[PDB]
Amino acid sequence: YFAPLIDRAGIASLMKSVFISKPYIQREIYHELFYRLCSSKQNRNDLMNTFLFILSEGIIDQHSLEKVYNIISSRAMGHAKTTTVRQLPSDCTPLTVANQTIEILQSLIDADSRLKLRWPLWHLFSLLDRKLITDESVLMDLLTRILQVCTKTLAVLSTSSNGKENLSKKFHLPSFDEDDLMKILSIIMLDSCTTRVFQQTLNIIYNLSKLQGCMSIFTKHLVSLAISIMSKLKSALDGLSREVGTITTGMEINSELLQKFTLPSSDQAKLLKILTTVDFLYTHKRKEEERNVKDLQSLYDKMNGGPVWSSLSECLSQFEKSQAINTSATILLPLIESLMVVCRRSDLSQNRNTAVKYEDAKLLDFSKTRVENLFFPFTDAHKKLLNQMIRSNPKLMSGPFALLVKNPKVLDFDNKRYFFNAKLKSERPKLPITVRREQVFLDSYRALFFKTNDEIKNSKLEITFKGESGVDAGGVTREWYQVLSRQMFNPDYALFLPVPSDKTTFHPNRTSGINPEHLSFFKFIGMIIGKAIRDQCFLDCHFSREVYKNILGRPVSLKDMESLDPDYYKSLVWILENDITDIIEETFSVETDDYGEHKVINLIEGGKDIIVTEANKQDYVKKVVEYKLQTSVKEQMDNFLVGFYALISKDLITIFDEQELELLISGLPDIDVDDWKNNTTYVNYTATCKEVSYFWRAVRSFDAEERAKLLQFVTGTSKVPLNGFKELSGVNGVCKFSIHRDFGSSERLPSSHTCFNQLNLPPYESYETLRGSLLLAINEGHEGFGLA
Repeated sequence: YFAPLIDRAGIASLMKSVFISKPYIQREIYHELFYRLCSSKQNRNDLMNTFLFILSEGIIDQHSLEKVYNIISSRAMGHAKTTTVRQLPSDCTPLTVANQTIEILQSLIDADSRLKLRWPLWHLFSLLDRKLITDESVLMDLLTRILQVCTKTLAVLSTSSNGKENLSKKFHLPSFDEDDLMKILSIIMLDSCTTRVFQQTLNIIYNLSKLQGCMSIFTKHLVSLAISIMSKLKSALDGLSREVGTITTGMEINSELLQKFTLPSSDQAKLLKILTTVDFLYTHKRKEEERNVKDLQSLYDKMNGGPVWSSLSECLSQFEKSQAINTSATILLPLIESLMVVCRRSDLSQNRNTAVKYEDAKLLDFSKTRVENLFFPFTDAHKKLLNQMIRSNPKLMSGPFALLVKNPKVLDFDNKRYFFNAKLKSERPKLPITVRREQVFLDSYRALFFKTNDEIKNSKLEITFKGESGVDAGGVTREWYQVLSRQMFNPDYALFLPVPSDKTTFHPNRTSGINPEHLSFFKFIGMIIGKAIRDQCFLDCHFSREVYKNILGRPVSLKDMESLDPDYYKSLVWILENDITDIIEETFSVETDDYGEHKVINLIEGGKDIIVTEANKQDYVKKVVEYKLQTSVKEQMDNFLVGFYALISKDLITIFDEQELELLISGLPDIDVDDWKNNTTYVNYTATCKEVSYFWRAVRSFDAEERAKLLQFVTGTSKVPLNGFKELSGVNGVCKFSIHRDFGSSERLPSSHTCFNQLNLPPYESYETLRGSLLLAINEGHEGFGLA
């Protein structure tokens, strides 16, 4: 029966029923029946309204709870006021009773609407004060969910009721107030707000700002409170401002200050909430197509909090040298979290280079570092273990690491390739292909040819050795990629072959287009390279140190031709480097081995028409390589880019350079170190001139990759021949990457010439200068000798 129902004798009986305690499940019955209590409005109310009056006069303590026991656990016995002198037998506990009524209220009044004398609100506002109410964490999840509901229950009715007293003011809803809003900052800052309670507390305050109409009151009051937060930023951080800055060596300070930032809901998380505030205000409430972003960062930049950063940045990295107990990620990560997540304050986006690195320097710790202005360098100063931890932790990538440009220094590729150990992985119906297993590329046009691009990775690679679609499973690569050293090498077709730029290696070889199926052929290297990546194994055979960048939308390498092909950069020393006065045209059109797009392609804007000048000195030589792999075979690179873009998906993008890819797709090139030591033209630099033989005597010192990535940084065509490298690959493939001293400025770059390798080694000093500069430029890939 709908409509109003019994008034009392179910309520008047409840007087004793409101002093109860029992295991749950018995209480669900209460949920359902009290839900059936709807449509009454008398059983729903009257007792309920005073029940908060009771709780403020009750649960506030067992005594006042016993007071309401006498008042009510009694009135049912005689008349509706007190009597019975009844004494509490512990039949109820404030916590259990409160939480049970709370869950029931959420279950039921959620449906209730159109009615939600501040006394109840005073209980929502004044009683809210109580440590009774400020001494709870276990329920605090449910309390937070409440507070959203209260916001939303109000928000739905906040449309006008909060100001329209027809329904909200049944218990006199004040038209918005701040005292409790101030109470938020004054209390929720406590450890009270669990990490989980912390997040949904952010959500609470988000609603607060929102509800309806509270966007003109709650949001601005919370903004003022946030301003207040800067004041309390150093509530205990100031004492912490040097607690971790003292440690050092075998110094122990213990966990007295650990539980400020290591204790979110005490600090650290405080800064996190500060972030989230304007973030949701901007990232969530606003949207990037609407979000000023800079204003979001302006806050935390114009409202940055500089004071703490320079003061504390100095006090952090002392752990890097110390052997303390409570100055680790426990507390440091809170800072890293903040200091990273923030992406705020002063300059952080200041990615740094390698250069000669002078000769060397001992960066002990993050030395007296300033505010975030000098932070990512702060990271690279704690690099000692920070870089390895990043090599063992991408959780920072998701957390602390919120907005990054410079990080790559400490966030070296070695960290991001570790990410690509899990991000390694980052529907294959059928690809009924044969692929000769020596022809492979040569028959891929008619056999595989990417099976029309990424379909190959979206279809089982039934490619067979000759007819064995299995053997190494679908997509055989054990020798199918090792045989590409013939198919890719492609002695048959012009698609790939010993090139004038690289006789030793096998890159598009210019001609390519002359082959009738070049377009379909390059669809196979559009995939096989992006498929070897998006598939098992890699073909060891090397292409060139300019092919790898051409896989994706990246330019060609001009400084490579210094090594890659001196006939195009060093013999062309009349332009770009060595000698040029913006007049030397130097036949601005390179040899057209292509013969497909043969229009004596201009090496600069106009080539034979326009003079090679400051703008086009690089272009003249660069356009050579552009007319080697990106204009000679550009239409051929069309498929190269199609599959390369198609085959692959967010695969270690921009972490592995061409050398690293050369160390990966072709594998880390091997070396005959014994030869290298007694090779390299070791005396060509004036062995023992305070340097030279120092690296040809202490030879294994640098690194294995520094002896392999160097071989790429000196040739431009990899193809390591070992044997002392006197046949070091190149246009002709000779010279042990000769180490001619050149008696330069002691720091001039090694302008090697793979045809006649030079590897300038000017008058360095006893290691020091010899170390560093070359030890890192070699590990660059397409950044030391390639694109840069």
